[PDB]
Amino acid sequence: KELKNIHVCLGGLFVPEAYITATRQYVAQANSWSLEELCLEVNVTTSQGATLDACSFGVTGLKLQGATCNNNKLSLSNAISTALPLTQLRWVKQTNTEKKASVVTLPVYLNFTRADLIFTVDFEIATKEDPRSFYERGVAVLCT
Amino acid sequence: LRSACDTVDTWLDDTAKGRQNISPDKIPWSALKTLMAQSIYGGRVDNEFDQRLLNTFLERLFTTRSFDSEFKLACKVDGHKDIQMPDGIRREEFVQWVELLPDTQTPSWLGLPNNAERVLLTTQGVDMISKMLKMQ
Repeated sequence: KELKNIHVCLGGLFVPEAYITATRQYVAQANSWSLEELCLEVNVTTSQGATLDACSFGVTGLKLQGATCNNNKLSLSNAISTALPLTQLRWVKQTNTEKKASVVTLPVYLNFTRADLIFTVDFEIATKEDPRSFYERGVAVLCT
Repeated sequence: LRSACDTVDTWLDDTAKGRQNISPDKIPWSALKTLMAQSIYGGRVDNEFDQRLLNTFLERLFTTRSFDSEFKLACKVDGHKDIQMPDGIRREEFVQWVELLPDTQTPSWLGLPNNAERVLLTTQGVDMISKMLKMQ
């Protein structure tokens, strides 16, 4: 039971993709749901060591490429990598309400080569930032 | 590029049935974009995020707005200036526009951040020093 409360560096794990599936399988088991019925909500904390909900998991070492995260609202940045202190991966019942016209889906790659996709995160953009500009600038998240 | 040129000619000839001036909104934008999204430049893509990037450029560049006077090929390359769509109706006008492009290309021309070339340029500059030193 202590496996759920421990923060995990996804880069350190040998198979980071399997951890994402395991957390998805963990939440659907308690709520008697299917894995397809869970969408991944992402929350980024200012500092590590925050309140961990039952359906939430703490991940460390995620690096934001080409953007900055402030209050769960991405803005385009001219810096290379921005460290995310602690990312809470929360699994919730899917409500299939489409996007929100200010949401970008960011690939999460294992390392800088971007040769291996781990999973996908959804963030809400801020100001008048065009989500298409995020796509063109190659905004992504690195596990290590 | 050749396949895309054949596709452009095939579908433009299909719509403009031997006519002199086809309306821009009657150009088969859906046919051109989809065929390039899926088959031409699209068949090589094995990544959904690279596919989305390919779709983004095609959706921005192949519309009726491309025939407007103030169409914008790229926006804010150097923060203030940006690249305007030439108002040409003949091939020679477009070739003149290409020849008048400045020699100040930055990755912002491509939609990338301008820092994308910083490491690549720095390595080449050191590479030039190493090559010059070796030939001494």
